[PDB]
Amino acid sequence: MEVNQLGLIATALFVLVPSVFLIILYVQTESQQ
Amino acid sequence: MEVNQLGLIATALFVLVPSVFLIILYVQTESQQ
Amino acid sequence: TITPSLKGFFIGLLSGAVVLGLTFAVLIAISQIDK
Amino acid sequence: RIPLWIVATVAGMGVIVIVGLFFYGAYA
Amino acid sequence: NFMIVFQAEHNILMHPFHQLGVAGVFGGALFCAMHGSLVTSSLIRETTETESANYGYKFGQEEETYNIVAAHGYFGRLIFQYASFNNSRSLHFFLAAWPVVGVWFTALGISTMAFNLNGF
Amino acid sequence: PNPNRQPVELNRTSLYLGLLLILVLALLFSSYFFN
Amino acid sequence: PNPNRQPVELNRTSLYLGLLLILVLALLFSSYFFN
Amino acid sequence: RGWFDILDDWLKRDRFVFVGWSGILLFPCAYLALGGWLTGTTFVTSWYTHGLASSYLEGCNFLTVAVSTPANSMGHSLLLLWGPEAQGDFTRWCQLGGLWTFIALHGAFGLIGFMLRQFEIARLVGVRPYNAIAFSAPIAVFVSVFLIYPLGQSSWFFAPSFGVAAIFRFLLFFQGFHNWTLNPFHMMGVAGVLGGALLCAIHGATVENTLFQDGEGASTFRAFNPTQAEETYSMVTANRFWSQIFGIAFSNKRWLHFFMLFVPVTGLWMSAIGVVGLALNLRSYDFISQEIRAAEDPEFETFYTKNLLLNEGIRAWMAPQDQPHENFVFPEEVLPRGNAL
Amino acid sequence: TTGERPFSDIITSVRYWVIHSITIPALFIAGWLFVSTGLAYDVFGTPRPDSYYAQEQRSIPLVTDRFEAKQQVETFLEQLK
Amino acid sequence: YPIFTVRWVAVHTLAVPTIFFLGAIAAMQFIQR
Amino acid sequence: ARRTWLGDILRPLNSEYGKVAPGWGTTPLMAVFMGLFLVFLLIILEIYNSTLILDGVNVSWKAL
Amino acid sequence: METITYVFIFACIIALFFFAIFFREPPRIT
Amino acid sequence: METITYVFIFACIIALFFFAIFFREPPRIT
Amino acid sequence: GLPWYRVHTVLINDPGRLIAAHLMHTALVAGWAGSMALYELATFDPSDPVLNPMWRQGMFVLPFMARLGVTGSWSGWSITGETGIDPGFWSFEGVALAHIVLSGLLFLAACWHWVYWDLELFRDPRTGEPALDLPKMFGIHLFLAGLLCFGFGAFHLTGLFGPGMWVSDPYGLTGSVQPVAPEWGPDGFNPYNPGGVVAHHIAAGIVGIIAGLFHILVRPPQRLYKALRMGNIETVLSSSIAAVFFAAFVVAGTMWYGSATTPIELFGPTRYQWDSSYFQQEINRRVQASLASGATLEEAWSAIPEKLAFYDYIGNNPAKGGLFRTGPMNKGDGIAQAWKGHAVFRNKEGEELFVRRMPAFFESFPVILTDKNGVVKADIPFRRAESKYSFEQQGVTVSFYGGELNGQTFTDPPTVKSYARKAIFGEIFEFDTETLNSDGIFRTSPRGWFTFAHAVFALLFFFGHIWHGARTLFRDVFSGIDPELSPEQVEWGFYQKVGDVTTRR
Ligand code: CLA
Ligand code: CLA
Ligand code: CLA
Ligand code: CLA
Ligand SMILES: CCCCCCCCCCCCCCCC(=O)OC[C@H](COP(=O)(O)OC[C@@H](O)CO)OC(=O)CCCCCCCCCCCCCCC
Ligand SMILES: CCCCCCCCCCCCCCCC(=O)OC[C@H](COP(=O)(O)OC[C@@H](O)CO)OC(=O)CCCCCCCCCCCCCCC
Ligand SMILES: CC1=C(/C=C/C(C)=C/C=C/C(C)=C/C=C/C=C(C)/C=C/C=C(C)/C=C/C2=C(C)CCCC2(C)C)C(C)(C)CCC1
Ligand SMILES: CC1=C(/C=C/C(C)=C/C=C/C(C)=C/C=C/C=C(C)/C=C/C=C(C)/C=C/C2=C(C)CCCC2(C)C)C(C)(C)CCC1
Ligand SMILES: CCCCCCCCCCCCO[C@@H]1O[C@H](CO)[C@@H](O[C@H]2O[C@H](CO)[C@@H](O)[C@H](O)[C@H]2O)[C@H](O)[C@H]1O
Ligand SMILES: CCCCCCCCCCCCO[C@@H]1O[C@H](CO)[C@@H](O[C@H]2O[C@H](CO)[C@@H](O)[C@H](O)[C@H]2O)[C@H](O)[C@H]1O
Ligand SMILES: [Fe+2]
Repeated sequence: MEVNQLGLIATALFVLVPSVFLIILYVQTESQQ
Repeated sequence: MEVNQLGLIATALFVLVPSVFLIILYVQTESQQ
Repeated sequence: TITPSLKGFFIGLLSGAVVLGLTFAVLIAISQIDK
Repeated sequence: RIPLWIVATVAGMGVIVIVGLFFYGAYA
Repeated sequence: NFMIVFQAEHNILMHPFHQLGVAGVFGGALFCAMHGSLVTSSLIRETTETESANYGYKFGQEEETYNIVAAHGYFGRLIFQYASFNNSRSLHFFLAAWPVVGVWFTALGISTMAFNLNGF
Repeated sequence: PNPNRQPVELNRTSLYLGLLLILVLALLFSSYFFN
Repeated sequence: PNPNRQPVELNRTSLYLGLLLILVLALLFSSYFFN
Repeated sequence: RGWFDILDDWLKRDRFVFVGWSGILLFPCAYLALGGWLTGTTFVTSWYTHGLASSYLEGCNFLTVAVSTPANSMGHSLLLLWGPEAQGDFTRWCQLGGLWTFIALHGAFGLIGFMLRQFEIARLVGVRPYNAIAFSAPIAVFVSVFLIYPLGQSSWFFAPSFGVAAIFRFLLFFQGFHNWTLNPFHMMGVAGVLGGALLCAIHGATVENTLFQDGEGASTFRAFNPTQAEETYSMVTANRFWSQIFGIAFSNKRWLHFFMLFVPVTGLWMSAIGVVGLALNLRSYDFISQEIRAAEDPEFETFYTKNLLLNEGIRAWMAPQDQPHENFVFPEEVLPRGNAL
Repeated sequence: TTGERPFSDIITSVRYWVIHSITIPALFIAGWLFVSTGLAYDVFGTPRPDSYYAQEQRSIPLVTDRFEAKQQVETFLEQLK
Repeated sequence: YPIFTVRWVAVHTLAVPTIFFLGAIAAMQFIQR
Repeated sequence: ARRTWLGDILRPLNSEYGKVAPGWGTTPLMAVFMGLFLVFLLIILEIYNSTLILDGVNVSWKAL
Repeated sequence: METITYVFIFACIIALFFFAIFFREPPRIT
Repeated sequence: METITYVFIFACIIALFFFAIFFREPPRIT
Repeated sequence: GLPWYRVHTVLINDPGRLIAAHLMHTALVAGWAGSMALYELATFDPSDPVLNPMWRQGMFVLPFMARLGVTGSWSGWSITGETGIDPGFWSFEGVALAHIVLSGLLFLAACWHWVYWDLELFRDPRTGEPALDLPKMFGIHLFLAGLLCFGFGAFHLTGLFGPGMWVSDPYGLTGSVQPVAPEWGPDGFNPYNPGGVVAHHIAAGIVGIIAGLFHILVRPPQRLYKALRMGNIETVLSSSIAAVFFAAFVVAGTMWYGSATTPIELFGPTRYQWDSSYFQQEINRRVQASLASGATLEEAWSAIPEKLAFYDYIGNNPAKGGLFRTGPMNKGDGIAQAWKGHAVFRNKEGEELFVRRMPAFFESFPVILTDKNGVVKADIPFRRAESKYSFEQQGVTVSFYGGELNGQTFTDPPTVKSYARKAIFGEIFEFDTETLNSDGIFRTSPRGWFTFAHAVFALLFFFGHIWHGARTLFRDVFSGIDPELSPEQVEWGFYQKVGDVTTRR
């Protein structure tokens, strides 16, 4: 199929940037006590 | 120029995945006390 | 000059002012009478 | 006074005949 | 595709069982948002402004986490006093019953149009 | 020291819910990104 | 509870050094990734 | 104490129907919107704007009456009674579709008044105003569909007409012309509405089936006191049940009820965003890769290509009568048929 | 509650019935005479069953101009007359 | 017990046109079509 | 709190926090100006909408 | 690469289902 | 997008220079 | 701890760090403006302003710079089509560089204000608490905004000290940046009159100066101070978001309908010009005026400018795109190279047939050829359907007047059918589709993209205004309602007035 190439990077960043954000917050919540 | 398009996502992942890793570790180091 | 649409606009503005003034006058009168 | 069940039954029958009139007009 | 061909062959939009189903799902979304907003509106103050209000509730606590009387007073003043549930059990039964009955009727509508009893 | 700083928290349930939101949104919008 | 778990640390200097390593490696290898 | 203070005390007096300051906006506008709809569906035709009968007086029933939109040549005119189109004549105003703009504008300001009423009652009662926050989603839907969508299009004509079958026509129009089911914003709207219905049913059934035995009767409804301080149902038992049935369960009641707020409101907001996109014809009509593949391969057939063919059929067979101002004359040979594909 | 007489006490009152056994038939008769005498067709501009189409034409009388729509409607009504 | 209340106004502004409209619609049911 | 030269200059502009005019003040004049603003917005709306047509005011590209 | 993307996101969702069920934060009474 | 990538990585490096100089963890005696 | 969606609430009682965050946002926005201008300059093709203008190329920020007077580049080209030329420093590149430098300076200022947050200026002199006197802040800012508005109207737009603004003919043929005199009559409220824009900015700037002076000098009423919660910065956020979504709806509307501030030479045509056949009427008027003067059809159609014919083409209609069809308009039908001329269709009697044009609603449209009355004389049947008005059975020929194929005539049915399929789009143009791998699927102009973004943003900001107004008006109960909330306060028939303890019976 002749898809938009940038769709790949778009989807990847759409997965990566928010998820990472949440992961960062979660991990720094677990290290607090 | 007629570059490999995957180079883009490759470069982005090459930037994103390790750096994010370090950021995660750094942030969870700052929340420990 | 005053176009027919400008006269219509004046009629609409006056009708809206009359409706609001009638509503608020009646509400103020009943509020004063009740308490 | 009039019992409440009498009023409820009368209102129900009136609403039933107005619905039946509308459906009769629909079929006509 | 199934929806469009079904509308072509049976006129499902003009079928009252599908209209009951639409009332069921629209009302279910409405009453879901309504119940959520009324309970969230009447939460009892147990936390600070910095803390999330969800931390005000303890899992398995015996006391009610929201003031149902205040929520009933709000909703009674919003429409009128007799359109509001003072009984939480009656309210939750209504929340269960409305979309379930609506979806029952729309599923039965699909079955009855399967036997080619079509809409108006 | 600035006295207005506060700690930030995100529990595991919020992590799971946020990951589910992001992944489902990506699954929905990926076909439109590729087009 | 597992008694072998230990905390993991990364100071800000190590963060800066690792970011420098990653970014410089990316700047070096990006031309070859694009080719 | 001042006329403002005395009026304020009168407006917020406890009575059967609360008035408030917001009542001055709400009750006239909502009453006029409802009365205009009833008047239009009872008496007013759509013969000169659509070429349709849409009133009980013409012989229509409850499903087929509507207050139809103005004619396409009206553009986005406000169509005031005293405006340059009707020129004060009530009969021509009704014939031109002025009742539609009457209902739409008074309904918009009535929705504003109802949300202000929610804020005012939340202020006097002393509760948080989350009901107003939740009501922002029906307002977003109404503004996007009945105002923003026709304003982006050519005229008020393409807004929904206030009626049952007219709304059904609006649904079929959006399928045929916009491919609105393929739009991901509509997909999130559908997910929000169906998830809200699911949450309503599941929460009601869960509460009703985890009730504490607080009375001796077999009808449990009388076993509840509104002023009681204890929970009427077991959250622990409900959490255990749904954890073992579904894998996950709510454990925070406040988060549960916020989630019940969040799901349909977010769905409706997403659908409103998609409707704004359709107002500018920025539709998710097609996938370009599948269009290219179908162009280069006659044997390629998916359900999406079949849906495109169905949309073409909808457009060509409904356009001459649904858009009478365009004077579409489609001869029989240009009408798409399955036996010619 | 709120100082108003209850609805049940109102509707069960004989006085309520003796007021509302006259006013309600009067309004019903007013509406029936509004439709039956044909005043509704004139007030709202709704065509009569013989007034949809002109005697010679079978074209639907759509309005096509914004500022001449009133005159266009009047022209259609004159051509059916 | 007063009579000319706000409740009276709301009930009658919804009640009087309702009966007028119902008489109108019944007279519509007896139109020859 | 650190004192700066620009801070000392700007200090009179941030020294009247919470001071109010007693009672209703200029609220009726504000209401008059709000009503006039509403009328002005209505005027420009119906001019754009072509509900209000004025002589010498053609709301079209051809007016240029 | 678009098929790989869809399958990858779906597999991530299934793995998240596993972790959300079996490695959840345990609800504690009181 | 190639030139954009190179300039973006260079700008990230310069920003990292800024943060490493002016927002470093300060060395403390003893 | 704080939830994620509340992290920035640490700034609420910290004016210095709030200023730092605002400076950081301003730096980000200015840096976006500079970088977007540089990207557009790198991608822009200035060679053909007639058939490949900026709105065909997906240029978003270039038309705004062109709107306020920036028409040249340091490379020597101009958007009006001139080579050579001296734009001075304030070229497109100069504007982009100024924005990048501004972004860097604001970033440094944000760093300073973040570090030095504890300034005496932000603290209340008699209590030592962080306090902002918001009404006098509003007065100062309104005075500054009025001064800037007045200066922009009186000096920039007028051309007294400044370049003026983009003005154009009604058909977008000869647009240029010109000085504009203010229009003080009622025609100043015509949205298509640039003199009205100038007069607005002068008058509204003067009014803003007066109102800013008023708000500096006189204090708010105590009633309004309590009712609007003027000691709370969140009320400023709520009303500001309200005004911002109002302005966003206004700019979306004026972009979509068109105005003097959205010229078609910079943003492309509107959908309503296709709907009303605006350019087709002008083209037919010019052709008839040439024909009555004594020319033939070939000379009359050869006098029509290619730009005017390019506006009469549905591929330039902003209501023809798609939500996920990305990129410039040239990515669709292609880059326009030349006008092919006007297609006149005739039957075997030589009677003129007219192709029915595609409306914007239709993703696809049938080809129907009618005579001047409106009765159908020919058509292209749907795929394999049987026919009685096909092009073969009634001998349809097409003749092109003007353009590339001026004087030619085609009779073979496939060529005539292809030209009719293109003629449903309006004027027929030759397209180069290989340079960008154009797919032949229409995209929208920057007019449509701007309108979409700003309408969606305005709706979301309506929600934001609702949320923040609710938060400021209900600040005492947003951690939950009173635990000791009296049931008599919420029950009926206990107080006369709702929520008033004093009205207890
Ligand atoms: C809550 C009250 C309320 C509100 C908000 C509205 C709102 C509206 N009505 Mg409406 N209406 C109401 C009550 C209300 N109505 C009532 C009670 C009736 C029954 C009588 C009507 C009957 C009615 C009709 C029959 C029509 C409307 C219409 C309209 C719309 C346009 C009106 C317009 O341009 O007025 C503009 C005028 C104002 C906003 C008044 C402003 C007053 C200012 C602030 C005071 C200054 C005026 C000054 C003193 C007067 C000097 C004039 C002089 C210079 C000549 C608008 C949405 C029209 C419509 O919907 O068209 C489709 C229409 O045709 N209304
Ligand atoms: C010295 C200051 C300065 C100058 C001269 C410019 C000049 C320019 N900028 Mg720019 N900019 C600046 C600072 C500046 N910028 C800063 C600080 C930022 C960061 C926030 C930006 C961010 C920015 C962006 C993101 C963009 C520009 C763009 C542009 C160009 C077009 C401007 C335009 O259309 O404005 C339009 C301006 C308005 C419509 C102003 C609306 C003002 C509202 C209506 C005021 C409402 C509130 C008011 C107080 C109400 C009371 C009024 C009272 C008088 C009654 C132009 C070359 C555009 C461009 O082409 O980029 C390359 C573009 O997209 N700028
Ligand atoms: C006001 C915003 C705005 C607008 C109107 C435009 C307009 C334009 N840009 Mg542009 N741009 C912008 C901001 C904007 N830009 C910004 C901020 C950047 C920096 C990232 C860029 C970077 C940029 C580049 C690099 C390019 C453009 C291009 C273009 C043009 C083609 C548009 C296109 O392909 O759209 C595509 C639009 C979409 C696919 C719509 C996206 C919709 C999103 C994905 C929906 C998200 C839904 C969300 C996840 C739901 C959450 C749910 C949750 C809340 C529950 C057009 C003139 C192109 C061009 O032709 O330039 C020459 C081009 O190459 N722009
Ligand atoms: C001028 C605009 C403006 C400003 C200054 C604020 C400021 C604030 N809002 Mg608010 N808001 C706004 C507009 C604004 N809002 C709008 C338009 C909406 C409707 C969508 C909301 C809805 C909203 C809610 C529902 C809530 C707030 C909250 C808050 C407070 C904390 C925010 C925070 O920590 O976010 C932190 C945010 C993140 C860490 C990530 C957000 C990422 C988003 C979802 C996607 C990415 C966006 C992208 C990066 C930016 C694009 C810019 C866009 C304009 C083009 C803060 C005072 C919260 C509050 O009141 O706390 C007490 C809160 O609960 N806001
Ligand atoms: C034989 C048993 C069969 C088990 C089947 C597996 C079911 C898995 C259910 C979802 C697990 C993941 C939940 C993550 C999130 C998670 O772990 O949430 C757990 C969370 C627990 O809430 P608590 O009350 O404990 O949290 C309170 C506070 O911490 C709030 O942060 O539950 C919810 O919030 C329920 C509402 C979301 C329910 C989402 C269900 C949607 C499922 C389908 C949608 C995606 C389909 C994609 C298809 C490609
Ligand atoms: C708590 C008891 C009910 C629980 C179940 C409720 C489920 C929901 C059902 C709702 C419909 C039926 C209501 C219960 C019915 C019920 O309980 O019956 C009894 C109740 C009357 O009882 P009372 O005689 O005690 O009420 C009169 C009081 O004023 C006491 O003096 O009926 C009504 O309220 C009449 C409804 C028509 C009133 C029409 C007024 C219209 C005026 C305009 C209103 C505008 C408001 C909106 C503003 C934007
Ligand atoms: C427009 C207009 C206006 C207004 C008017 C009004 C406001 C009116 C009202 C009206 C009304 C207010 C009416 C009413 C009506 C009603 C009706 C017609 C009813 C019906 C009913 C029925 C039919 C029933 C049903 C049912 C149900 C639902 C349930 C159960 C079953 C049954 C079926 C029984 C004015 C003049 C101001 C101005 C100008 C314009
Ligand atoms: C420091 C310094 C400097 C420098 C500077 C610079 C170099 C800057 C840059 C800057 C820049 C270069 C910036 C940029 C920015 C950007 C941005 C900020 C962006 C954003 C974006 C966004 C936000 C987006 C979004 C989205 C997407 C993703 C898609 C979908 C849609 C939307 C639109 C939503 C100098 C030397 C001069 C001097 C002084 C100092
Ligand atoms: C490609 C996408 C990249 C996305 C990047 C996302 C950035 C996210 C930044 C992380 C924000 C958290 O930042 C971190 O917060 C925690 C609290 O939450 C702070 O921690 C603070 O509180 C904890 C808890 O009492 C104390 O033990 C600690 O001593 C104190 O400093 C850290 O000092 C700070 O560094
Ligand atoms: C796309 C690429 C994605 C990359 C993903 C990379 C994954 C990185 C995972 C980092 C793991 C850190 O995991 C986290 O470690 C810290 C210590 O370091 C632990 O923290 C532990 O020690 C600290 C310090 O005494 C205590 O305050 C805390 O109570 C205790 O649990 C956390 O409980 C654990 O969750
Ligand atoms: Fe509940």
